[PDB]
Amino acid sequence: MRECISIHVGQAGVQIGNACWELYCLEHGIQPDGQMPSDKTDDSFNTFFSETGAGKHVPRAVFVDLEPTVIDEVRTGTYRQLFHPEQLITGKEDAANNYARGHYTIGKEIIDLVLDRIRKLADQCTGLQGFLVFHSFGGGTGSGFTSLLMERLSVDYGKKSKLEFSIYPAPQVSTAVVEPYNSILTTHTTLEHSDCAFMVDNEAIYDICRRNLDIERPTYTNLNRLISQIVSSITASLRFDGALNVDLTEFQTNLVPYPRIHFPLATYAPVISAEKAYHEQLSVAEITNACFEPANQMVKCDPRHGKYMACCLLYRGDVVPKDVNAAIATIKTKRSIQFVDWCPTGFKVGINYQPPTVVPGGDLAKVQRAVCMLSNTTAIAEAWARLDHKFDLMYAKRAFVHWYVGEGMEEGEFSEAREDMAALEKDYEEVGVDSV
Amino acid sequence: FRGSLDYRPLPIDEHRICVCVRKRPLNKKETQMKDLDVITIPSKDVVMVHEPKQKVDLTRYLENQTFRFDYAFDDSAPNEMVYRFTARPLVETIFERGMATCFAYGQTGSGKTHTMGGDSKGIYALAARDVFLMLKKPNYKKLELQVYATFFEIYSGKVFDLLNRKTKLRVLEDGKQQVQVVGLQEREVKCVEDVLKLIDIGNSCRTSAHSSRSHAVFQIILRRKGKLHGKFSLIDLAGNERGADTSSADRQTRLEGAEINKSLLALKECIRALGRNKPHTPFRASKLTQVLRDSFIGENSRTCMIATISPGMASCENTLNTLRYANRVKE
Amino acid sequence: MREIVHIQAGQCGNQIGAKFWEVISDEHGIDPTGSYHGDSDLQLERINVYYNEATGNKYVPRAILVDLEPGTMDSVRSGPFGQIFRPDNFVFGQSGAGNNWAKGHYTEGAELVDSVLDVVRKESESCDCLQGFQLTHSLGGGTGSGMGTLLISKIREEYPDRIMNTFSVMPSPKVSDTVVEPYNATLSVHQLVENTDETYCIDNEALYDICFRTLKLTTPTYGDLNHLVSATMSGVTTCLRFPGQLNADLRKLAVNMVPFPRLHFFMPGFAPLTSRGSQQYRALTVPELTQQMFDSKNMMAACDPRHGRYLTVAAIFRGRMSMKEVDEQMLNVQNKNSSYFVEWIPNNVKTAVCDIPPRGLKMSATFIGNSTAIQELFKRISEQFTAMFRRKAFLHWYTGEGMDEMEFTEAESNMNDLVSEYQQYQDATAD
Ligand SMILES: Nc1nc2c(ncn2[C@@H]2O[C@H](COP(=O)(O)OP(=O)(O)OP(=O)(O)O)[C@@H](O)[C@H]2O)c(=O)[nH]1
Ligand SMILES: Nc1ncnc2c1ncn2[C@@H]1O[C@H](COP(=O)(O)OP(=O)(O)NP(=O)(O)O)[C@@H](O)[C@H]1O
Ligand SMILES: Nc1nc2c(ncn2[C@@H]2O[C@H](COP(=O)(O)OP(=O)(O)O)[C@@H](O)[C@H]2O)c(=O)[nH]1
Ligand SMILES: [Mg+2]
Ligand SMILES: [Mg+2]
Repeated sequence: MRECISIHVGQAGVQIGNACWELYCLEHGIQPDGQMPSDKTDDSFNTFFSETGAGKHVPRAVFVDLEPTVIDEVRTGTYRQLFHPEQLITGKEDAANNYARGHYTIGKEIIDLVLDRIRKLADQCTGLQGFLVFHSFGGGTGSGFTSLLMERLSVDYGKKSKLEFSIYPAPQVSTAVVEPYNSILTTHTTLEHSDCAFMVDNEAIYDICRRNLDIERPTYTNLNRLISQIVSSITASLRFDGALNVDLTEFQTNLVPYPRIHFPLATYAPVISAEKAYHEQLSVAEITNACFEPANQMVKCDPRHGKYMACCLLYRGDVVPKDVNAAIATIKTKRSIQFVDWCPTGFKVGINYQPPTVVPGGDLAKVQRAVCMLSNTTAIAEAWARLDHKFDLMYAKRAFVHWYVGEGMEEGEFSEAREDMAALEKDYEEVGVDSV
Repeated sequence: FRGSLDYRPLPIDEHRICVCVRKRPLNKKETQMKDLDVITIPSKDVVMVHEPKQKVDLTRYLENQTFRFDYAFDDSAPNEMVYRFTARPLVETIFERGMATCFAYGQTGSGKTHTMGGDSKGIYALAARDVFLMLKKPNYKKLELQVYATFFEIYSGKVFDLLNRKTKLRVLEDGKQQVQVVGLQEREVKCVEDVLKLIDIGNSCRTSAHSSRSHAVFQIILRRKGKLHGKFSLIDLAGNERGADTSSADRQTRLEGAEINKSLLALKECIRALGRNKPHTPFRASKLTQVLRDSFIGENSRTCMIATISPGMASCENTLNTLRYANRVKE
Repeated sequence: MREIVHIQAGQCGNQIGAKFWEVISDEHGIDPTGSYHGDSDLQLERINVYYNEATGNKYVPRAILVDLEPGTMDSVRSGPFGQIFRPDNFVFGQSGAGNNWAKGHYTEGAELVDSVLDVVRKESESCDCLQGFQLTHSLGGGTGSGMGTLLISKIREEYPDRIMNTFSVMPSPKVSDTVVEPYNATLSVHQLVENTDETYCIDNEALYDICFRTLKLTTPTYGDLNHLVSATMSGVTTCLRFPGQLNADLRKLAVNMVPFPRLHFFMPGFAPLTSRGSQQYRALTVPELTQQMFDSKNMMAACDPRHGRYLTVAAIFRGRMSMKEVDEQMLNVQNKNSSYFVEWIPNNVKTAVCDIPPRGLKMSATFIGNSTAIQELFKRISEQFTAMFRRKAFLHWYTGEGMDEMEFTEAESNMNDLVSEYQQYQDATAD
């Protein structure tokens, strides 16, 4: 095929991974036992799933958490049969919200079977594109073991692509004070390897389920379901194949103008309560309008005071090319949308024709046509500066550093990673300058 | 770059510490796998780093950090030369009722042990020999000073005496005054080849991946009427090791490296504490700080830092941290 | 990280260990004899954190009980849930310390220490993912302080990568008979600052004050306090006996709590306040719960936090209430008193909620506070101590038992630098 391989690390990455493959099975039509009614035991979905012998369609995913409580739910849940059991790899002592225990002490002893098993998945394929890594920016497991894991995947698989799905931490459900440290570290070490990192502000997801779903204290469940829906919008152009959708690797090329500038703000269109019923479907024009409201955004930032460098729209459901073009006309000049003087102000659109299947009892009101926009804007730097502030107070007094150094790492790695962060911010500046 | 330069030379300032830096040359490993030399020294006063940077747009450029110091030793000068300006003008101190010291700060592979522990013409041996050549001199013998020496290691956050074959020693304070290294065997010497003997007692009694894995303190003590008069310490520390350089796991090697970087962290925060004066400098943070307390804030104390740095591009991160703290030292 | 091995020694320490195992053996649903008599399975998802399993529905408390006084063990057998303790785990000396630190550290405790280390050994040889070690004791006496600190040192040098947690109590001339206590205290601190990870501080002065002013008990008995401490213990162990994302294991617990390696002295506090066997008809709400458990009238150590600043806090609420109400009152206390929090550490207060409430309450709230005001507790002792070591009273006890005498002024310089460390991070703005 043109296969892919998903990887899910840490509490967040594993739970959100379960929501993701949940939705994958729903949309593509598979029951928790791994059987499909329509297939013949080389299709658009045979990139994310492999066929066994008895038509037991099985994912191409490796799950890892250093403390097996979060993966044991997989082997007790409805999909315990779905998985090849050898790729539900678990440790013993959780990294304890400590990056250095991921990157050095704990991860070293497990990485080798992690990659013998990822190997066991890669030998199944005939032409693998890249790996999809799902992890959190916060917890020790997902930061450390992903930084190292990528440092290894770049050795064993240099030619291949590597797409990050990253979970910016929200103070409301933050389970640690040292979240800035972990985030800055794993961004620093992961940058030169990863090709494209989709960022998810947990704060933003919380606000979404505060407004449009009207949940007062949304559980981790609600958030994982919503994020899963968005990820399904992004991957849908990989998992289906009409004459009107192009590869995510086709317009990945257009989203990343510079090697270090590979963070596309995402935006997802209709988000409405299934409880708060009585609803008129939205036109292509209305959801294309919503794709520019900071409410329906993924990261907490403000693109109106920032410049654009690209724009992608992945529509799914009922969409005619002319509807898209007209909506794009209504949006083009009527708004204060700005491009850098070195970039064509063009849009590429992936029309996928499968509707958005929501969740049984999933408080996502099912809809007929949706759009997910990937905008590579310079205002995303906000989310970095929100980090480097919460950082540069603590690191100003070196508070909490003694743990990370106490599990192997030096101090100078901090001043280096931070200096590199400020460098990245000044790069998101240098993008904005013009010429004459 | 490199050549096509160096017209201007060095007119410095008044310091509170003799801060100096040594550059070691590349070896067979960094040359076979052709690493690059990114440190140059044109005058005995200027350390230049050629930080290889890259703009956002992949245009390679050079961030040319310049670091003036007390003295800059390049990739040639032997232990003699380093001793002559780092430790030698410090022998004067201890004879004149003084308490001097000497640092070996750098990264693992920068050459601290080779400058202190030789191979065996190290600054231990050389400083001792200049102690016993001046004690011959007429106006120094007219003091009848009895010479002693100690040699002990901090490892795993505890103190062991190398002359007394790895015996555990406590560390106490009491009445301010001094930090009393309780239990320390203090061996009397009266000639240079006594000192060489104690030296190769400790150098081989040390814990040892063929590198000095413990903090070495080598004292040369003076006692007139038995009461303390002089104390010159010579210190070979472990280097600040990366962590990003993965040791081959090992249950005790990670203990060692972690404790090393934690002691060096405490020391480092005490540097950045004195540089701006926090009225509570955190010296009771680690055993190492608890020691160097009087090496810094002693009443009649002098001291010297011999910094060491590798010249390879791979080391440049470490190198810049070491030089940056050596700059924040010069006060 | 799962298994936690628990140990109690000294009069006070054994006592409070008993009260602990009482309230938590009821909350987990274990009967006095040792069979599961619960209702909800919420009490068994993380039961393995404090009990080994003898096959046959026998929950053996992974615990060890020690004393140099041969008596003590009697108070165990009369402990209503005391038969559940494993036979081998009873290791009791027969000399007795009599309020002497050096007798417990360099003398007789030096003899029984290796007897305890073997039972600890065979306790760790049967643990899947051994978390760390959790101890209970007292500081003003003889056995607990000394033998405790020695034990911590040897465990530390045999288990360096396991968390070191200690629940220590304080002497004060309001409950302590003798006055050899401002010595054993400073010694114990000298070892704790250098060998432990976490440390919870309980002041006898605070428990007397609460028993007299609030509970109106003019004549405070010695169990009236053990009640008050066991409650707090259940409150701060909730995060380790029940499931939840926040404060899962002890490593995580110290991570969001320990900004600097030495500063690790907490000031627990509980709301509401009750006497023994007296339930709450007008059981407390939420704004009074959080408005009390951050005031000083419910704290467990004689330290007014309003004088200092909070470094970190971990609030825990138990029962069934509203989540939004919880987090809202938390941040309300935070920002209406942002003048009491180091603004250079943000997101510093972490609050979780557990379903099962404590016994006798329907809604409760525990407090854990690493404040800069804790130095007031250490400026008091270094005053009862510098006023007795400048006079050298009773020094033939310790010094005449193999102790250095300067291992005292060592502890005075150590604690008098610690005080300067808590005062350091009290006025450092985010410049
Ligand atoms: N959206 C979402 N975020 C999560 C979830 N679980 C954890 N997080 C985020 O992750 C951060 C904490 O890291 P975790 O992922 O829980 O920790 P971990 O990866 O299991 O690593 P350890 O805790 O050391 O085992 C918090 O700030 C949360 O916001 C989840 O299920 N969904
Ligand atoms: N001036 C010099 N010229 C040539 N080689 C040198 C010089 N100084 C040091 N070296 C080399 O540096 C190597 C490492 O020395 P050493 O001081 O033991 O490393 P280190 O800095 O001590 N690492 P560590 O043991 O953790 O302290 C020696 O084997 C020498 O070959
Ligand atoms: N709250 C409380 N304090 C106690 C108890 N027993 C002793 N103490 C205190 O602990 C100090 C030392 O007493 P003791 O426990 O007999 O000494 P130790 O066992 O050798 O540590 C005294 O000052 C008492 O105030 C107790 O049961 N409860
Ligand atoms: Mg985990
Ligand atoms: Mg060395």
